[PDB]
Amino acid sequence: QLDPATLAAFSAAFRGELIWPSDADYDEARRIWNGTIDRRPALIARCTSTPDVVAAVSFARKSGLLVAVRGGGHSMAGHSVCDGGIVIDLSLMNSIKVSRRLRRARAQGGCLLGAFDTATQAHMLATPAGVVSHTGLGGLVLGGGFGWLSRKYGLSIDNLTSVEIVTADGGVLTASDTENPDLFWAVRGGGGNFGVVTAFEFDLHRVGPVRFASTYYSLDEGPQVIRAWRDHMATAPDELTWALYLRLAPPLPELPADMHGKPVICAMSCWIGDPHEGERQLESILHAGKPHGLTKATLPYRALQAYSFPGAVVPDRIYTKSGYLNELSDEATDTVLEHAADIASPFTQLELLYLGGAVARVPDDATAYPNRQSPFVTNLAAAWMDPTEDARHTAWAREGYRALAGHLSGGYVNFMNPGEADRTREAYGAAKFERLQGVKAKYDPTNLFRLNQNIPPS
Amino acid sequence: QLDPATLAAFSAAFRGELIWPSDADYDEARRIWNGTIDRRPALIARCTSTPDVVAAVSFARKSGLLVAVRGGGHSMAGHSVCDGGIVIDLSLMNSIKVSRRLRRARAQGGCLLGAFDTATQAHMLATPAGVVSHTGLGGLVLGGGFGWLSRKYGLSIDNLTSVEIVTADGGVLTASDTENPDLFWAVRGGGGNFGVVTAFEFDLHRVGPVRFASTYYSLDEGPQVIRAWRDHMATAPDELTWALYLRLAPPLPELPADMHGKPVICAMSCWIGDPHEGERQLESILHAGKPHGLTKATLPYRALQAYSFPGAVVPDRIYTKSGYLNELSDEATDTVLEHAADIASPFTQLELLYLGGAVARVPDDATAYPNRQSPFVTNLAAAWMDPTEDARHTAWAREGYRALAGHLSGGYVNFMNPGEADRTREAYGAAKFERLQGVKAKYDPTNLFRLNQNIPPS
Ligand SMILES: Cc1cc2nc3c(=O)[nH]c(=O)nc-3n(C[C@H](O)[C@H](O)[C@H](O)COP(=O)(O)OP(=O)(O)OC[C@H]3O[C@@H](n4cnc5c(N)ncnc54)[C@H](O)[C@@H]3O)c2cc1C
Ligand SMILES: Cc1cc2nc3c(=O)[nH]c(=O)nc-3n(C[C@H](O)[C@H](O)[C@H](O)COP(=O)(O)OP(=O)(O)OC[C@H]3O[C@@H](n4cnc5c(N)ncnc54)[C@H](O)[C@@H]3O)c2cc1C
Repeated sequence: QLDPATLAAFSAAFRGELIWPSDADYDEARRIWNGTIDRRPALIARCTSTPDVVAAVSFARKSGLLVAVRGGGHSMAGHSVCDGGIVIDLSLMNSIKVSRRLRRARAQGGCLLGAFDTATQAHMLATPAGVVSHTGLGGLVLGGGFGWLSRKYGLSIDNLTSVEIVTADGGVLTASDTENPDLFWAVRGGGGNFGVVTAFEFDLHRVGPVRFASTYYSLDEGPQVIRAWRDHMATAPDELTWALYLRLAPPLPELPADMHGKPVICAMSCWIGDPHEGERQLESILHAGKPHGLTKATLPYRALQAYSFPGAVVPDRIYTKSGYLNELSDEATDTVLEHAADIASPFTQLELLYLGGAVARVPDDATAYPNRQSPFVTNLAAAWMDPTEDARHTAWAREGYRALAGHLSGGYVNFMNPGEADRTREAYGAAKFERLQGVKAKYDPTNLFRLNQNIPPS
Repeated sequence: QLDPATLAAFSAAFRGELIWPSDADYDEARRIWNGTIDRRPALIARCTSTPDVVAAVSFARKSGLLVAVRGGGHSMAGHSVCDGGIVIDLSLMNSIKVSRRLRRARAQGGCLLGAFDTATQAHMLATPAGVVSHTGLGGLVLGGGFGWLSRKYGLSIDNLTSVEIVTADGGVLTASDTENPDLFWAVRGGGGNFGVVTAFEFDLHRVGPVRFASTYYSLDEGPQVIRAWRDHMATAPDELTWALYLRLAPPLPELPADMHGKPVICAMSCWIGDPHEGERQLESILHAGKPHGLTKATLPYRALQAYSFPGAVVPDRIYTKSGYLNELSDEATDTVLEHAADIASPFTQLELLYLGGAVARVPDDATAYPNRQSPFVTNLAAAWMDPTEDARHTAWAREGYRALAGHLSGGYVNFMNPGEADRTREAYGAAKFERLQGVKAKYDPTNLFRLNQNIPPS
């Protein structure tokens, strides 16, 4: 229960919608993508402008409310909703200005990935983002952000030119390489720790149709497939991106009915470049084993962005255990294959991704993002429906992570699960963490923004 | 030049951006998708809320500025920009609230399709719209709106449940089957004639993966393909959509270099339903001639929405000629095939679409959309780059339209070119045209919204 004059003051400054536990659209506004997170915020504040976030940030500050900030609500830690505090919901701020002469896009802090790519591709432009269209932009970009364009153009933070950000004291700041450049260093990898970002500006690149391929390998050929992949990507051009999603086979018509719901290697690849070059390049790598249900297409980039994932089903409940690898040993290959063979839910994926390329040529200390030079990412992403099966699906992800343990180092802040608050120092490393603390003490000394992979101040 | 006091009164109420002919955002804010129209407005008002629209409408009224409304800027007639007046520019009003429980979407008047179907596909939901993702939702819906889901679920207006609309006197209204139902009839097919729809509400349907195929046929086999298409669609189930676009083959690696830049039939089809049923159904319609550059895939609906068109090139300049057909005789099939062989630009398409289905089971008088009972639509959509070549490409579409004339009737308002103001009555028919003037006399008696397929009051 809140001081009547202070809410009266907040709401006086707010143009958006307030949702209270007793209102209609409360239960749905407070659900987030990770259905295992069931929290009841004291107030959801769906902001509609930079001034509204200013109002919300200050209200929460002297009311003492715990502050959750919501972009697209895809936090695998469930950070975008709180019990008993305030949700600063940016989901209605999803505008995107795109300048065709500038190759520039100014996007609001609540954009969904697909809204951004729709607007940029109106001029055949694009910049790197994640692969699932309904991910929010805010949480992905603030943690680094990678997808199909990353090997050629870098992380999302590698194409960020500025932010407009609301700091914990209510102020509005511009952060670029020429304005508040400590802050601009922290936001490019340091999550929500330093204020609410209400507008990202990106440099955009011209991306026409990309030649794309998706196929399925039996586990029989599991070794030959993954060893071919790790060897090829060691020397592959930036233009080739190639990923492995180990999963139960989706019951799609392009695959024989006999493999349906059997573990497979789903391999997806594309070529950011001339599709004829992609046609030869992709087929050079498509046949490490016998490809089942081969799909080959020249897609607009926006269609590439909307393709993931085969079967297009939205899981209710989630658990992710992820890490980086400097090299994928044949013993690490045998253990990913033995754990894949025991996947139970039809929505679970053991993803093996190769980064590197443009991401690894950016100097390490340029941004807050860690482990640029570790080129493998592995994500044991459990995803199911039935709440009574929670234990066994998280047990699957826990035990795949443990059996890989020492091969793994660091960690992507945006793949952390709710029980991994203590991974923050080891994900960044002592050096980056300790500089991030220096920025935290300066811009958020009270730690008003602590629902995130949080860096305490000092 | 305008009144300092009411300018100041408008500025005071307006929370958006203003763009003057001296502002750095002017040249690009005033360009729309049809490059052929070059118009310099006195003021571009980039609204951010409904009261913002209330202020820009009243200001134009008091000052007598000709009002253009812009949603997505895709007006084939050029209606979203004006010389010397004010643009009410909705492109920043892009937010979409999607309720999973209700299968309901609320979309602001400036949404693009790609943001809309990103928003709904986060819950495996969808409702019909166009086939190109950067088209604005506002103008498309107010004209009816058809796309991949239309034969199964009807027009975009067949799923609209209410609109929030700002009328010429500055008042804000709700129009539905329950509230001002005369107006709710008029906006469903009558364009921007009755005010600025600041919010569209829709019923959504569950649309999982959809089996999809695109392929190309030589004009050698043009006659049998198009006859099989017209014979099959007369009997096809609603779940089968099948469209033909005659064009120059794009230089894509799936096609033999021999066909690049040569006139072909690009056939695209999909099954809204079980993909295993869909594979059998698309496969039964794929071989009326030898299919080349064949792409088959099981896509998330958002990926289907993002696919058109193969090559993904945005044309600078467009001119279109379009009409309906109750029947596609062999004399017309000939005429279509011969004019397609004369296509000179690599972005020009001769579109032959089959509607019908759920579109044609809505009683004619239920909305303002005309010609549900005509299942065929053909659109000669010339699109090029060179401004010194305008006559050539405009000539191609005029003379193709006129070589079909007697087969063509009515005309989709959303496909009219800047010279076709006269076609408003033939497109609606006399009965609908007279009923719409009746509504126009009530809600826009001064014809303040006249930059549309305009319906004069009385
Ligand atoms: C299905 C799925 C696919 C994914 N694919 C990819 C992928 O391809 N690549 C990749 O790199 N990651 C990917 N991710 C991870 C994604 O980057 C993170 O989950 C991200 O944090 C989600 O962003 P969000 O704002 O939508 O989530 P939220 O839960 O709304 O926010 C996450 C965190 O960011 C903070 N935050 C969000 N917006 C702002 C803002 N505007 N200002 C300040 N702080 C903010 C929140 O406070 C919170 O701590 C994926 C996640 C999912 C669930
Ligand atoms: C590449 C392309 C693909 C297309 N594909 C399809 C398709 O598959 N199916 C189909 O049916 N049509 C299709 N169209 C046509 C489309 O429906 C129309 O061009 C439509 O006008 C697009 O709306 P818009 O808001 O983007 O256009 P705008 O230029 O922004 O607006 C067009 C008209 O609508 C009015 N208007 C716009 N928004 C509002 C509003 N909120 N309130 C009141 N009036 C408003 C404007 O004043 C103007 O009169 C396509 C067009 C293009 C260019």
